[PDB]
Amino acid sequence: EVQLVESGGGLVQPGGSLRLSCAASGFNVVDFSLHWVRQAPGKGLEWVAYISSSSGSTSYADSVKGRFTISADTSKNTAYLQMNSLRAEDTAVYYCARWGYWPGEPWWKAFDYWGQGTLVTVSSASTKGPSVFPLAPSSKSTSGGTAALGCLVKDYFPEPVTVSWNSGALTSGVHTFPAVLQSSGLYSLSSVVTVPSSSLGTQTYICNVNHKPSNTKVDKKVEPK
Amino acid sequence: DIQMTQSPSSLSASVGDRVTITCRASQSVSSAVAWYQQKPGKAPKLLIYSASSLYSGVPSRFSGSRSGTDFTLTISSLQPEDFATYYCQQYLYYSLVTFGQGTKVEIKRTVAAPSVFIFPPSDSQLKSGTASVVCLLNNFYPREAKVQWKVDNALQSGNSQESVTEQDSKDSTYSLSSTLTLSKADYEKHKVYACEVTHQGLSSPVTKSFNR
Amino acid sequence: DHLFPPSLYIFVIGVGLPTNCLALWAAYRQVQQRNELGVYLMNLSIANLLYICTLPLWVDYFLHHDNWIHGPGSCKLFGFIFYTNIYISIAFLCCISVDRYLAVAHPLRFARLRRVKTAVAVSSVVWATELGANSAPLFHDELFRDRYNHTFCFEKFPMEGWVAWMNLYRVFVGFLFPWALMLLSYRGILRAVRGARRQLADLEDNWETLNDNLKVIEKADNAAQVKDALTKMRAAALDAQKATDFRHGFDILVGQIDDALKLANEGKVKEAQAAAEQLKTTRNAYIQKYLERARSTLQEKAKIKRLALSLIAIVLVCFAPYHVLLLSRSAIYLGRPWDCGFEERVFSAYHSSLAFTSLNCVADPILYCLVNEGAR
Amino acid sequence: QVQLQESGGGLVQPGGSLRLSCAASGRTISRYAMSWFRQAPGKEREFVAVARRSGDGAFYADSVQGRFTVSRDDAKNTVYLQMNSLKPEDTAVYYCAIDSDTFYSGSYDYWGQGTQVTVS
Ligand SMILES: CCc1nn2c(C)cc(C)nc2c1Cc1ccc(-c2nnc(C3CCNCC3)o2)cc1
Repeated sequence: EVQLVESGGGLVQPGGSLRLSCAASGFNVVDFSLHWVRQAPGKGLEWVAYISSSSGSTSYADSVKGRFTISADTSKNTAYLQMNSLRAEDTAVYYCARWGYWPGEPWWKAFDYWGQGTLVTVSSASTKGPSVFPLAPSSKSTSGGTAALGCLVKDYFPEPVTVSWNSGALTSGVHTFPAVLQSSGLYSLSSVVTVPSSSLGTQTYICNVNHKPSNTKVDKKVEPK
Repeated sequence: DIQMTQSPSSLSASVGDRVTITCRASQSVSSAVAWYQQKPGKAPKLLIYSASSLYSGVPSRFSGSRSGTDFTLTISSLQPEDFATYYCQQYLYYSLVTFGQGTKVEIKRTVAAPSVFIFPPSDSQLKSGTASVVCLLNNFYPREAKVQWKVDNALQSGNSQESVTEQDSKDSTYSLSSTLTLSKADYEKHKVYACEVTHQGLSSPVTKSFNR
Repeated sequence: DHLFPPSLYIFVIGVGLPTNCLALWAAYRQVQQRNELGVYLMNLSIANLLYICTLPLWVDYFLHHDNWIHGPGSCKLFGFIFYTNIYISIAFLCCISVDRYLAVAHPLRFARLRRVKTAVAVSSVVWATELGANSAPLFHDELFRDRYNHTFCFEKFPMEGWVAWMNLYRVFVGFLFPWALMLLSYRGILRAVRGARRQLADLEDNWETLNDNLKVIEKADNAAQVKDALTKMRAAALDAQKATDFRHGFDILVGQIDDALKLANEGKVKEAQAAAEQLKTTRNAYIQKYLERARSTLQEKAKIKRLALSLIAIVLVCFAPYHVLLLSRSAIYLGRPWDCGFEERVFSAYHSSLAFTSLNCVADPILYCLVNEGAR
Repeated sequence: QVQLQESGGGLVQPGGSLRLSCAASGRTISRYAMSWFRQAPGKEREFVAVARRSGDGAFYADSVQGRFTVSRDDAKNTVYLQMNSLKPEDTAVYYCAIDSDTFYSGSYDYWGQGTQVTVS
């Protein structure tokens, strides 16, 4: 089957430039029209731009006029989209669509084929490592039932951080929350473990975290105070 | 441009149920409405084209109808793999393409009240500043809770962020967090800290508080 | 009451003679002009003339004589024609109605049913079957002497014998079947025609939308109006195509609308207007033909609707009272015969009903004018 | 604008049923949610069933699952509870409360007077 691969870029600075490339396989761009669709983080879908290599007509959306340019190269069978004057509202996942011509059925099928997705991050931050702080259990309150602990993670710019407990041996009652883009950049994450009260003073718990783009690997203990 | 509006923003249904979703146009388009399905971290997949016409490869339980600026999607039975997001789009002409808002389908079960925990700031953050205090809600259904922090019997605005886990596969429950981060001066200035939660499963709101 | 039969049968032996022959000649013009109603009209006219020609002897005896002045066994030969006349009349009206409903509703099934030889065969089968049905009392003169009096044949007030079931079967099968058949036919015709009107409504609306948008774009002060109107042109054109070689014209029209859309989109004004002028020729040389065809097609179905309704009305007015009274008399006899007061009251009523139902003769020619005219 | 009233109460022996009806005249019943509560031999209020807006659905608890049914019945602004099976453990004083927030946060403002049901 035909497939659309999106090979673009990531992590441009504000006001920077970028260029995406929507390679197509199987079909010929001279027979179809290529569009662009982008999805914001946890939001809906939007339309970006449109080209017709055969006719030459090109159309743009309101927010991307004068800053984006689309050119389909017949020899390379690849569309393009040049990005200029990028702001932080363009941080999204960009898809490349595929739509037929008017004679007959092809027009009535719509976006029958999409790509995979490319991620663009417009930020003015830099590489950083996390800082881990403990969440001490409460001796006075939440006593007699089940007690909970935790391991805080703060101030990391690159998104992926992985948290595990007891060197990946305890996997009952662990909740890890999504990262949140706080003001002045960077992110934050938290985790929690729930265990019976009588087991607090018998077995210790260690939270193991590590940052790949910075090589931090900081460990802290959550022993009760 | 032509707008498109989807009626149910969320939907709590069980297996074997029947579900209907409606999307409404704005300028009396022809049979030019298509329905998609997107799962977490994936491209949307086409389901119906031309108002109501099944795609080449798709399970036959999905259906659609047109009644004039009124489009409906129906499922006879919700198999466990049919829990995802759905969209509506109109494609009258190349430059005139608009999407819907999106509808999410989830699981239904018995109400469970949240369990509330608190955690005082650790020594290290108190040393280097920007103290953090965390209130946690554990294992509650449905996803309707409100956290309002309270210091010295006074409510706060700002300096609070939240995040909620997806339904856990074991029992279809949630979890929520709210971190109150403040500078050292105002944190050591005040004395009392307390947390407040609200849910449909509780009779009177419950509170957890700690002292310096 | 010696006034009702003389006068009414005078009218039937009068106005009947010259209308029926003219109807004969007219639907003969029809049968030579490749049509299927003319054969049924031939059969109807033949039966009509036969019965009206049987009438004068009857209109002779009653006016001055009171005891049957011809042979006592001669009146036996003058009830068979009456029964055959009435029931061939109902049969042929029913046949015309069902055939016309089949033609208007399902043309595919109407195929091979429009052949004239099929109609001739159906008419011959109907004639033979009715002859077989009416050959019941001619064979047995004892059955004639059952209920016909010694003279002045007026049936018998002692209705003793299998008559109570003969006449019940007559009022059930002979009246109640074709009435319901033609009722169903009329209902189907009405439903089809109403659907056709509903279908033409939106096509007319779509044409109105296209013309109004063309008028708007004819001026097109700026470039926003051009696109704004061309969007509604596109929607209306797609809807009009959905409603229905004319599809080729709609394809061309949509293509040229898209051409104008693009030309106005690049940032010009005049080229969109040039495309708009180009649109006119394909607008008024492709779709207007099918539009006119549909407009003309609706009226024939309207004609068929009113023909079916008239047929139902005639079959009601002509025959209902007599068959109803026959059913009542049979039902009264089937119970307790000690109450002869019912028969005392309904004697003249039932004679009046059976003499009244003779106007198929005078109403059958008049239905020909609701189809191709000329006989009257 | 407190208008909540309860129509029910009886000494039904095991099995049987006892229909309950909350009647209100606040006229805003067609905008937010209802809730049912019960007080058991253990001195504590417990949640029974909740009915949200039309099409939003009704949610039950772990002591009424498949035995209690809540119906909106917006015709006369009366919300209904049907109790199909009753046991000695179901003896409880029943109360009727309204949901304030339109997004179902659950801050219960107005309440009811209560009715006693001495089943079994
Ligand atoms: C069989 C029914 C019938 N056949 N028929 C035909 C074939 C042609 C015409 C024109 N009319 C008729 C009738 C009607 C019909 C109407 C009145 C009578 C009737 N009853 N008592 C009388 C008196 C009795 C005293 N002496 C004079 C007559 O006459 C009978 C019959």
